[PDB]
Amino acid sequence: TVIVERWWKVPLAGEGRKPHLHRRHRVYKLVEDTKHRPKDNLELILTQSVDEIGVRGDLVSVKKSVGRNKLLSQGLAVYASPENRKLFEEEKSLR
Amino acid sequence: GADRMSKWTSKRGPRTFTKSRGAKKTGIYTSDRKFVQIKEMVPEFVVPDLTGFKLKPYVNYRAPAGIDTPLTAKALFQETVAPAIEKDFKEGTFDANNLEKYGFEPTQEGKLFQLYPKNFPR
Amino acid sequence: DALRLLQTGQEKPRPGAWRRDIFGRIVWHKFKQWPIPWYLNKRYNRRRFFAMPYVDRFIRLRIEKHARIEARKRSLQKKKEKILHAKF
Amino acid sequence: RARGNEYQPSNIKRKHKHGWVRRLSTPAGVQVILRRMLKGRKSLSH
Amino acid sequence: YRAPPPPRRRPGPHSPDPENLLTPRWQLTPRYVAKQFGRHGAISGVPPASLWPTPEQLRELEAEEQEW
Amino acid sequence: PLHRYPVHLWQKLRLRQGICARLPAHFLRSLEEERTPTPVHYKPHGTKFKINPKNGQRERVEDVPIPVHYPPESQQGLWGGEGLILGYRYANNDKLSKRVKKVWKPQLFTRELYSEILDKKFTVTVTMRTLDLIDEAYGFDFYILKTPKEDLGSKFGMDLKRGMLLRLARQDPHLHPENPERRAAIYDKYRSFVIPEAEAEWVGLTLEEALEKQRLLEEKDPVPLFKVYVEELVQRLQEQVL
RNA sequence: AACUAAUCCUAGCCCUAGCCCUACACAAAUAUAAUUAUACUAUUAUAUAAAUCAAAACAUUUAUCCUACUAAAAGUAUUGGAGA
Ligand SMILES: [Mg+2]
Ligand SMILES: [Mg+2]
Repeated sequence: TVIVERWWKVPLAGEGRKPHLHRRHRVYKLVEDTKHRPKDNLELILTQSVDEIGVRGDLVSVKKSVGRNKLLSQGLAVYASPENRKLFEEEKSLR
Repeated sequence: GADRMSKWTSKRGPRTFTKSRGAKKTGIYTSDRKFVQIKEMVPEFVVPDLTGFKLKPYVNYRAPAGIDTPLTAKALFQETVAPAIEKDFKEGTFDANNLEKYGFEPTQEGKLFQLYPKNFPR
Repeated sequence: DALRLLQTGQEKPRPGAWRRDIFGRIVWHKFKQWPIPWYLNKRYNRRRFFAMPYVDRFIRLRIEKHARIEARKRSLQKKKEKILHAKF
Repeated sequence: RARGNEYQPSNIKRKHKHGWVRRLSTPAGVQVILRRMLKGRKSLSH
Repeated sequence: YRAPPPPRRRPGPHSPDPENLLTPRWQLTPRYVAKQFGRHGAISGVPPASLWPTPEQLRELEAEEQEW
Repeated sequence: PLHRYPVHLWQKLRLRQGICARLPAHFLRSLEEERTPTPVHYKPHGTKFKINPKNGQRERVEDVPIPVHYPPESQQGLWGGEGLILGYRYANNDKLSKRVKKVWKPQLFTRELYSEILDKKFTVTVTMRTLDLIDEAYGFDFYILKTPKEDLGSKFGMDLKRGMLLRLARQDPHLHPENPERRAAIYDKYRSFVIPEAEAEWVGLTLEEALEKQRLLEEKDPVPLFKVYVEELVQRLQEQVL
């Protein structure tokens, strides 16, 4: 997402009121474009055996592209939500 | 230089412009460019026999006019329908289902003269 | 009229409805007789019973114009009474 | 040549260029009618 | 003639109607309610306990004091 | 002359009279309340006070959101609160240069999304921000149900919400028929969002859609005055007999 | 010694106060070349207001226009080819 910032100051409006804007308050400068940020990883718990990643019940940190396109869409994995973690850990312990 | 205010009629304009003066259609045009009149579409005047009729256009000045009382739905119901229901109710032979016995019509379909939507002229 | 009320309860012989025209006004529309249902009639479908947003400005201008006429009328009546009371 | 005669009347042209159906065909033409109604014109269109 | 009665300010607490759309907003604030008690004492009917800060408000006051 | 009411209060006045008044109470509340959407295209101030560097004094600060344009195509997809930014820039990034028109456009993708409660796959135009919000909500169905209208920002999204809410409210067996065990698991997982069916019917409806719905409810053919008078006569006569 | 002329008072209007509205006007006709009793052939506003003008020219900029309670804090803090 593109994030912008005013060049010109906007005077304070008050507590319940809204500022009145002028045509000079429509000039912006770009502070950041989020698409260029370093990428993160996605946490998932495997539900079925898969090559080179794991077998079952093991949390895996994967690239967002792979996790959203292959594992979750095909049903091989589930979100590492607190509830999903709790169910899988109990099954592992009993096993 | 044209006149914007006068009415647009078929006497005006070129040959190919034509329109009606409000007379109702009495037939159909087919292909082959032939007009075919329909008999049922031509209005028929129902004229009564006036022999031996006592009423004339004017009335005598000595005839007393009456207090005006426009007819209402309540008045019609009491004069026509109320007496029959009252007698039957006393006898006990009355039910809501058989209102048609007293002249009620559930729907106007099938009638030649439908009261809504009206399907006949004056 | 009385007989129609008893049998159908309708106050008018001809069907109609309240609709908004393309100029932003509310008008009574009288129906016509047709051999086919409305959704198959291409000449009828070209007729529009709605107003687009550019009409909102004119709706306000009509309301204000009507307001000026009423104010002048009431003002004139009050002034005329002053003359009558003075005379009599 | 002598000028002053540019109006060569034709009813078909007149009704197509400035008529009722022509004015309603576009939103700009519909606003033409609204202005003349607010002014009170006796003649909305040709 | 006889002159009409002198103009007088209306006495007593004033409670504006909340539902009415044309009542001024400033008259509907808790500050305005507090003023009624200050001017007219107990006859206002304002629950006296309300004048002090509520526990949620108190935490905000203390938090700001430490900061500055 | 002057109007009796200020212009900005005209909308509220309309909802207070006519067939609009007959609408159910809480749906009128939804229209009335307006909540500001979560920031997307600007950074909010962390604090309420800041130290002005030049004079070294404490000053109040406020958050003023950027105006964003939402093309009507956005209502057919699920954009993650994004929109078009129409503005100006200074050439060469110095205030003394020319002022130039600028438009910043979101990057749009086509994706396929699956809903468990509805058991259907949709094809939708979407932004990368929307996908991340789905992950943080731990599923596509959670995203729709949790997010409020202003953040959701799509007419399609509000229609999806009505379907899910009505499906859960009625416990409709149409979900995975012949597998009652599987259906029970799905409905239980989303048990927190259940609301009464009556409320669910009017969720996401526009004012025009609401009015048409209300008109259909109360439309009725008139009653013949013949029956009405008969009831009065029988009622009177029966009491007289008593 | 009079011709052309001249004298006149009320039709209405203007600015405020008050108040939302519920006026949406027999029959018939009209979106077709409107005001033509019936099928042909479908129907649908708008991406940021600009410039003049002030700066004794002009290129960043220029109150209102582009509305959010009165009185004060105050033409103060702040912004500005730090200048209008
Ligand atoms: Mg000429
Ligand atoms: Mg100059």
